[PDB]
Formats: sequence, C-alpha cells, structure tokens
Amino acid sequence: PDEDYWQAVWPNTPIPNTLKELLKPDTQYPKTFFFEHELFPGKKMNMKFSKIPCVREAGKGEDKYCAKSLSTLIGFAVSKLGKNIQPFSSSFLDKQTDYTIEGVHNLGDKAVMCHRLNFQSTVFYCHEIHGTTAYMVPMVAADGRRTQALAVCHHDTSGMNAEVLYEMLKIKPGTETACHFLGNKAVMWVPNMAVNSVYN
Amino acid sequence: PDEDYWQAVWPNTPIPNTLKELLKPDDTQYPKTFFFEHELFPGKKMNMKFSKIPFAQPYGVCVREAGKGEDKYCAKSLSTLIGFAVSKLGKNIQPFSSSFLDKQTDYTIEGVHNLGDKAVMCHRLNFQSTVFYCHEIHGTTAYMVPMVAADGRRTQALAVCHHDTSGMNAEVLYEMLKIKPGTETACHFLGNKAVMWVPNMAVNSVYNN
Ligand SMILES: [Cu+2]
Ligand SMILES: [Cu+2]
Repeated sequence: PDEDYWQAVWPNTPIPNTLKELLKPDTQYPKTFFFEHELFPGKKMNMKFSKIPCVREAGKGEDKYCAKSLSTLIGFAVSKLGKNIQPFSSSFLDKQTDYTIEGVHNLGDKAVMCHRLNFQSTVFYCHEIHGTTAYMVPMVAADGRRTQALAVCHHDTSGMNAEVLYEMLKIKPGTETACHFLGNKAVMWVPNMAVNSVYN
Repeated sequence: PDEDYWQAVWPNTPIPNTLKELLKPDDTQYPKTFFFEHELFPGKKMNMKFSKIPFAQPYGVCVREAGKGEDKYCAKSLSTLIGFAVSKLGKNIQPFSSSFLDKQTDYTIEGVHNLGDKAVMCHRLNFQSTVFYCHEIHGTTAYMVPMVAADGRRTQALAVCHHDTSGMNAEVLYEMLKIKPGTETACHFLGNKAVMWVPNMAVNSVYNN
C-alpha cells in the first residue's frame, strides 16, 4: 500500500532507506553550532549529541502542517514545491563522535522540513523554510565509514534565544549567519534542480 | 567523423560545450591566486588574479615530449585523447573544465564538491593545432567549485589541492602563502583551457545510493 502511493508519484524510484525507516510506527539531537566558514574540506567536527532538544496544532499558518501518513506527507510537500523533489535526511552513525568534512553541497533556500515526532505513531510536523540555506555535508567518520548530514544556515539570524547564540558563537541576533546540523529523524524535501547543481 | 568517435564511446551524450570549444583548431589566462583548503567555504570572497603567462611550468603540473614517463602523453586528436583517458580510468568518466567569465574579477563561493584523487588532466597547448599534454594526478585532490560572480552570473571552476605539497617552486609557495614545501596542502584553480577527466562514481557522491 505505502509504496503504491509512492510509486504512483515517483514510478521507478523506491522509498529511500532513510525515509523508509522514518515511516515505520528517544533520539539524538546534535547540539554543535557553527559559522558557515567552518564548512570546509578537512574540518574536524566533534559532534555533541543530546537526548533532548499537531498535538500542538501550530499550523494556524497554512505554511505549517501535521502529517499522519505518507500520502498526506507527499501531498503537502508537492503542494508547496511541486512533484520534482527528493527527500533527504542525515545519517549520523551509531556511536561515532568525530567526523571529517569531505565537501559541502548547496541545496538552496526553498525546501520543506518534516520532523518525525517521537510518538509511536507515524507523525511529522512539516513546514516551509524561509531566510535559511540548506546544505548536504558528506563526512567520513573516525572508523573510516563515509556518510553525510544535513546542515541548515539561518541567515535571517533573528527570532532565536540570543543567550544560546552568545553561548555557542559569542554573538547576538541580526548580525551573522548561524548554522547547525539536523538529526537523523528529520526529512527535508528539496527540488531536483538544486541537487543537480552543475550536472543540470 | 569527430562526433562519431565520441558517440561510439558515449552514445546519447554530446561533447559538452566546454570540451567542444577546446577541440577547435592566442593568449589565454592563468589564474594566479593560491589558497589553503580551509578557504574553500560557502561565502568565501575570492578576488581572482589572472596572468597572461604561466609561472615557469603550468603552475606546477611537449614538442620536446617531456612526456617520456608513460604516465604522461601528448594527445593530437579527440580519439587519442579519449584512448589515453580510458586507458587509465576506464570508460565511465566525464570531462570537466573551469568556466571563468570574461572580465569578472570577484566571485563568491557557493559550495565545494569533492572529485577525489583519481583523474587525468589535459592541458590544451597554445598551438593552432589541437594538442593537449595529458597526465595522471597523484598526491592531489580535485574539486568542483560553484561560484557566483559580482555581476550575478553563476558558474563554476575546478580547484586542485596538492597534499603531497612537494615538487614545486618553494619561492611561489612562499610568495603566495609564506610557506615552504612539505608542510601544508596548497590549492589553486585551473584555467578554462584545462580538461580534467573524472570517474562518474566521484561525481554522483551521495546520489549513488
Ligand atoms: Cu535551526
Ligand atoms: Cu597545481
């Protein structure tokens, strides 16, 4: 049933294993924050993970939605971005801490983010992004395995706890772009145009 | 017969316009800017310095055929060029080259794509005749660097980081980076006249699976 729904839209594509996993009926949130100029080949990242960062309908806004099934999830994503999109998510590895950045791929500023809520039931809180650039960041871990994670840089750097901006980056709102990674439980939908980059 | 040669190997692909251009039968520009790997990041402001002349050697890397190491070769036709490339890398490869824009100076880096350490570089010599000096690369990582210019146009350039940072004018390392050989990785860009052949594996990156 589920893949039927999917293949109707994107025939001759499977659900990617990341998404396929998130659709099954505690977590880690990466806590590390950084500036854009720290995304470069050879950057050593020591990743700090926290056990702690709809039911709360905060979708007063049309640009926000609370998806309960793959059908509704796709519906919302395409309603904002159209059909030519792919879902991505981070793939931090189980007990690895230290990674080296291999490269940094710009995914642009139009996307939909979906956060898998920690309930047993498949539930995602989905919303559009604004004033923000997304990146895909391939990395190699200490044990030699290669993976990748999604980073988000907020450039309208307002509307956040000035204290944490200061804590992490010794800066206060409005001035400079603050970036952080997303956890494996997030899905981000992105246009195919962005991904192709040079190749299209 | 030109495209026949190509389409025989890669059917339902054209020669890409950059390569197509380089295969046509004076002076060019060599970018002179050098940098460290940690300067390749989103939002880096690059002011590009261009020279009408290389510095002694092509940065640090043939009618004389200083090509007598086998790892080097001197290609005179698209057929020979392809032959050499595939002989070293196999068939599943693409050629890339930089596309600096005519009189632009200042660019912002959008992103940085790792193409790995296996590749073949081909430099189009300045003869009327189609001639390239081709060689394999070693102790070096290649990158594709998308950029937006001051005038708003988007393009991309190839960068090369030498990590076995030997085998170069220590003078220029010092001039540009106030450093001498052996210590740290030195990077620079390639001119629009270079072609680099790269495996498809590298390019796909994540999108392999
Ligand atoms: Cu954020
Ligand atoms: Cu070089």
